[PDB]
Amino acid sequence: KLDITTLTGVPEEHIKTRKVRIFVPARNNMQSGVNNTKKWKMEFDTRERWENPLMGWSSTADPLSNLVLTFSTKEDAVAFAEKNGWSFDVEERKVPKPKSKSYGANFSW
Amino acid sequence: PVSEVGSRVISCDGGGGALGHPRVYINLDKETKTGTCGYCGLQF
Amino acid sequence: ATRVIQLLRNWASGRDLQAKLQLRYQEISKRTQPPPKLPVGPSHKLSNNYYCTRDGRREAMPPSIVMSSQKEKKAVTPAPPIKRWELSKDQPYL
Amino acid sequence: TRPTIRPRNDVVHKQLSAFGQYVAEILPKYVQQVQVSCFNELEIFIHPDGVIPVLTFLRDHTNAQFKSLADLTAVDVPTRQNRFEIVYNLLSLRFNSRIRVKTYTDELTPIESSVTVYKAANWYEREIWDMFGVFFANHPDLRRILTDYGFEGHPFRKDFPLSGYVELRYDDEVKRVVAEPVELAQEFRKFDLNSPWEAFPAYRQPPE
Amino acid sequence: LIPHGKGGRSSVSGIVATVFGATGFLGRYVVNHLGRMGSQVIVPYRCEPYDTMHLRPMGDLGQIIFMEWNGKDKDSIRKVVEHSNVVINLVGREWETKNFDFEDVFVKIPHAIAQVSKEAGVEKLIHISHLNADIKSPSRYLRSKAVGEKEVRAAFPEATIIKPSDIFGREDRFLNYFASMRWFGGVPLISLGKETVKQPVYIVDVSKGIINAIKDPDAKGKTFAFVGPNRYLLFDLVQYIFAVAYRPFLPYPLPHFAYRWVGRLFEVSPFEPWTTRDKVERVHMSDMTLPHLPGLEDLGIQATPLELKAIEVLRRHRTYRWLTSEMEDVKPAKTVN
Amino acid sequence: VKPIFSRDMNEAKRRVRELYRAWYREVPNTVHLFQLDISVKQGRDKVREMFMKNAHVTDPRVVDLLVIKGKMELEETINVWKQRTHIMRFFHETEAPRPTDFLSKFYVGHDP
Amino acid sequence: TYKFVNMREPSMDMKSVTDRAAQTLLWTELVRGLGMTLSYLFREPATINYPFEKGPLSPRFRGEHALRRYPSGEERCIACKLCEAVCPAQAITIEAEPRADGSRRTTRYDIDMTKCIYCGFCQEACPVDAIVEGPNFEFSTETHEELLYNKEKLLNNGDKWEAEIAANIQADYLYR
Amino acid sequence: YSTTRKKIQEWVPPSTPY
Ligand SMILES: CCCCCCCCCCCCCCCCC[C@@H](O)O[C@H](CO[C@H](O)CCCCCCCCCCCCCCC)COP(=O)(O)OCC[N+](C)(C)C
Ligand SMILES: NC(=O)C1=CN([C@@H]2O[C@H](COP(=O)(O)OP(=O)(O)OC[C@H]3O[C@@H](n4cnc5c(N)ncnc54)[C@H](OP(=O)(O)O)[C@@H]3O)[C@@H](O)[C@H]2O)C=CC1
Ligand code: SF4
Ligand code: SF4
Repeated sequence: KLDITTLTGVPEEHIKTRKVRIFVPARNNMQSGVNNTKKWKMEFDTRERWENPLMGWSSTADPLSNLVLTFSTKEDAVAFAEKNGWSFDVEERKVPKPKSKSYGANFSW
Repeated sequence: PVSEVGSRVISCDGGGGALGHPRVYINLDKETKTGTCGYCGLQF
Repeated sequence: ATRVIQLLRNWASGRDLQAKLQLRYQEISKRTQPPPKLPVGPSHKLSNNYYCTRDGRREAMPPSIVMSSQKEKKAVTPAPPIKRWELSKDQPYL
Repeated sequence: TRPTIRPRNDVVHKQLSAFGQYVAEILPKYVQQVQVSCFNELEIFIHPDGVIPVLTFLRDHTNAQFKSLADLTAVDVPTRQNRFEIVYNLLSLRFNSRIRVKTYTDELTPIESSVTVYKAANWYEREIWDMFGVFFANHPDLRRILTDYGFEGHPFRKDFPLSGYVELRYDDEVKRVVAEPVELAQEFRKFDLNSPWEAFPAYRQPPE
Repeated sequence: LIPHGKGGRSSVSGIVATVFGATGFLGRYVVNHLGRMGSQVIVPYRCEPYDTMHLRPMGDLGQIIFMEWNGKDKDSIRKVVEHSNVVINLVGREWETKNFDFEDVFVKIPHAIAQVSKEAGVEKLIHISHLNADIKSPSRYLRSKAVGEKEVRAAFPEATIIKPSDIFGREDRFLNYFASMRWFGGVPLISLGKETVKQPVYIVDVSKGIINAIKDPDAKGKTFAFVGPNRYLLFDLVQYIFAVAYRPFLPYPLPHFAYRWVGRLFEVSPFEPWTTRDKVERVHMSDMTLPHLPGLEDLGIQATPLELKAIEVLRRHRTYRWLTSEMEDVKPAKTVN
Repeated sequence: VKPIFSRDMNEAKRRVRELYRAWYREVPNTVHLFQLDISVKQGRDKVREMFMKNAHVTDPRVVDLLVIKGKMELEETINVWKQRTHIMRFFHETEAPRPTDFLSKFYVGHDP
Repeated sequence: TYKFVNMREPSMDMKSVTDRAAQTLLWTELVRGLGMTLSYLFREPATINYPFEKGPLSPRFRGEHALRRYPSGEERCIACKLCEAVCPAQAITIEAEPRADGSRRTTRYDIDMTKCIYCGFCQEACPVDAIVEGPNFEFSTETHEELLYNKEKLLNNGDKWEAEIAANIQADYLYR
Repeated sequence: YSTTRKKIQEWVPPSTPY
């Protein structure tokens, strides 16, 4: 349980009251592509983001919303967050089931 | 502003040869037509 | 810009500035210019091009590898030694 | 296939190859592999404990008179059993050519400093120390540079927000500039440019 | 507007506080505690842009908004109230300027502020007056401020009213003043000792208290009054002043009339006189000790003792020989109460 | 496996105690030289607190690494590196109060 | 190739020796340099008389931004929004919504010179050549809030300068 | 100034009783 919380300068709030959310990203469905789908990544949970009183900009408080990290294996990811002492929500890889296809089955009768 | 005549399909570019909007083909005559950004409609 | 001064000036200089007067540009390139027309480019031929050939980034290849220790005989240099340079020829010293 | 693509000389690839073999045989207590990047850049690996002995010989003649570190880069990668991945460029003069040894390191294991072997590496030890967690043993003086004073968390940790966790601002009631959590306006809009369809059949790992 | 996000420099809050005459000691601090909240402010200048300039950092881009105005024109004050959710009165003056006769400053202006606060439907109005504003023959400020106090109370009755019990800070016109009385030579005491007594509140405490008062739903028409935790004797107090300023200390006993001869002598200067007969009456009259009125602790804030904070306030008066010293060396002054 | 410094706990705890001695004794000099107007006690207490902040760390090497990162700071204050701002920074004095009570937080903001 | 700066060494010949000694005692090169600055006193001063005169620039020069119209009087911008997508400072922010006519348009195109680095990527990026890095280079201002241009501001800049900008682009586009 | 109008346009309770 190689906790390194003291070593990172990260404020306690954000090793505590928020959670990582490991998953392999879903294909954008508008796309037919598959490339970006693979490889684990380690998105954090969203927090508040209001609006700038002037100009209407999306001013934001949380230190680390945009952070995201690729991986080659899930176990490595979980262990990774464990090294950081991170709360986590591991999710299954959800590869599509192989499917039968036949141009001639369209012409049964 | 007034729509250009057509019969039927015809170019638009916004009138700026390599200065206007990139070339497109509006496709109407008697019907009101288009368009890209150029309002150059072809109602006629 | 007067002979009464320019002579004294050049003599004070020991360089005779009047031949250059580089500290101002009295009459350089005219600003308005004729239209460029400008060069076409090597691959613009329509008759024969194939990106499968012209491509460079697809020629990228995984690094050649040796040993992979993870998974007589003679001595040799990384490269032949470079020669000592010739000394400047025309102006050997400064 | 000429005007655009680079010619890539075979010759250099040969000499670097053979020389890689050459060192591979001379001292194989530690050279994990001597891969040659195809655009003529040799680069042997090193067991992290083995840093000093290799580099030492790397200055020492046989042909490896590769004096002067060009740099001491510290690539990071969140995966791997040990994340941080140190790299040493080197240059030999008389045979004008460059090589690039490199290792790996735990977040916590103290690899030794290499200042004595390449001479001009004193600044780098401090750099990587303050841009990373990694520690170099037998280094006369690691300390912060390229930061504020306190600041704490190493940047370049591949995680760790670019906007950091802090900000200074001057405050009249106390008449002093002071730290305070980022409160950032506009927010770093984060595009996801990365796109489907692998472009590179020539690489692409096995699906496994 | 509904407040959003963690309180912070970027944080919104509903407050669109309007502060008048903030160019002075109060409320530069009050604007700052608004600013750490990120709450918008509309501080309007009478004077010149230049003195106001340091107000600028306190905000966050569009927050702070200077506006030109005059206290005399009715609509001029209609300007800066015109969208204010709350309007706050911090205006005060020790030495009576000519063109602003000493009365209107404490009468007319708070008046127009109060009734315009009515017409604009201003959500809250708030106003300051010295604890001794309760009518007394000495000093026209206590009385004129009593008049505008009672007036705004008569005009904007639901307004809470500040009654601060002497605030001490680095930018103070008070503590620095008696610190600077050294320059003449001695320190003019009408008769030393218990001739008069005072209690002080940290400036920071007053500011935090005011904004907390907007933070308090209960702070409606209540007349808040601020007093520091400790009680002191003017003689021992000044004794502590030169105990921290390290300057030589000469008590200067004085028949009461002559000091006023002095004030009349020093009102003469066209600029801003060091002393004035009004200030002369600010001198010798002690603060009343009444606590039953709503006040600082009722806000839940606890006062910061003066004893640890005078040092920073007066170090600039120190001679180089003593310019670096721990405050603790000076010895905490005894408390009469 | 190569240890950084001390083998096993306790050997490292003495290090940290030494460090406390150094910090504690140095503190009045810090308040003096820097003209800090913090109560001379307060810095000491705050030191003790910062020492309580990691008062549950239990790994072998991590603690000695902690005293490495602990040396540099006294190293800086002794060399007059850092400044009044930089050393006053620890007290977070400008921050708006943030109660940890559920309901208190609950009224204030959307929270986590 | 390699050349020796210095390395050349003085002669010990007595004429030369007396020359160097006389040089030291009588400061020849000193008075030489002094004579040199005397010589630069007599050259005509290089200063331009700004404001009244202004320095040379180029058709390609980059400055204040300004969205600009069709000759028809219609605005050019069509919210392909990639100006947002290519600016390294990401100064730009865009929020398109449909026209009642149904044409694509911005609602609040905006930009802030506070973050813009005047690199001219936007100038390159626009397919309809809407936003343009205008020739104007002076608009220093009192207050930070003014820097953060709104859409309307850009249009007004496009109105102020349009003959000028169209002149530059006319003089320049062939090189693009 | 702020541009592009509003957001949520939240509904409010009716004037009529019950
Ligand atoms: C009957 C016989 C009687 C006597 C006849 C012989 C006369 C004796 C020789 C006359 C010599 C007097 C000259 C004054 C002393 C000169 C020494 C001085 O130059 O010291 C040098 C230092 O030089 C001086 O510091 C020069 C700096 C002075 C800067 C001002 C420039 C003056 C501009 C000329 C103004 C002339 C106006 C008056 C003219 C009439 C140090 O020498 P060194 O360390 O070995 O190396 C540096 C050599 N330098 C000279 C090339 C620099
Ligand atoms: N310890 C203390 O000082 C205490 C003060 N108070 C009261 O609280 C208030 C705050 O005190 P403080 O801020 O120190 O006093 P200041 O003089 O520092 O603040 C008053 C500010 O208001 C401006 N002002 C007010 N009216 C006018 C006008 N008609 N024309 C032009 N300018 C005007 C003044 O001049 P300008 O803005 O033009 O420069 C000044 O900037 C005071 O009114 C005081 O009576 C109460 C208890 C204790
Ligand atoms: S390119 Fe110019 S026009 Fe097309 S969207 Fe970006 S800004 Fe609007
Ligand atoms: S100016 Fe240069 S940087 Fe600023 S937006 Fe247009 S292109 Fe991007």
